[PDB]
Amino acid sequence: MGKLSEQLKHCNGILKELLSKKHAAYAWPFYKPVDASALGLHDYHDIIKHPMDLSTVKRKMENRDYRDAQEFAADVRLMFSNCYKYNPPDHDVVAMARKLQDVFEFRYAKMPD
Ligand SMILES: CNC(=O)c1cc(C(=O)N[C@H]2C[C@@H]2C)cc([C@@H](O)c2ccccc2)n1
Repeated sequence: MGKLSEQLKHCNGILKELLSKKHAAYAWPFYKPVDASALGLHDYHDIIKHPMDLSTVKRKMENRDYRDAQEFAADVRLMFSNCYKYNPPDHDVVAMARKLQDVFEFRYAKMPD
C-alpha cells in the first residue's frame, strides 16, 4: 500500500506495455537475453559487462528483486545503454532501442509521487 509498492506498480504497468503487441515491431530485440553466439557477436560479452533484457526485468519484478522504481529504471536503461554501446548507430536495433526508450521515458516520467 506504501509509496514504494505503488511506484513499483507503475513500473510493472510500463513493463507490461513494453512487452505488449502495441510496441512489438521495435520491442522484440529486447524480449530475451542477446544470444551473442547465435548472432555471431563473439565480442559482445567482452564489450557488455552487464547484459540486460525485458525477460530478466520481468523475472526480477516477479521475484520482488526491485526495492524501488529507481532500481527497475536502472535495469531498463542498462538494457538500452548496452544496445547504444555495442551497435553502430545506423543498425536497425539502435533505431528500435531509441523508439522503445521514448515509450519508457515518457511513461516513467508520469510516476505517481
Ligand atoms: C539487443 N540486441 C542487439 O544488440 C542486437 C545486435 C545485433 C547485431 O548484429 N549487431 C551488430 C552490428 C553490431 C556489430 C543484432 C540483433 C538482432 O536481434 C536484430 C536483428 C535485426 C534487427 C534488430 C535486431 N540484436
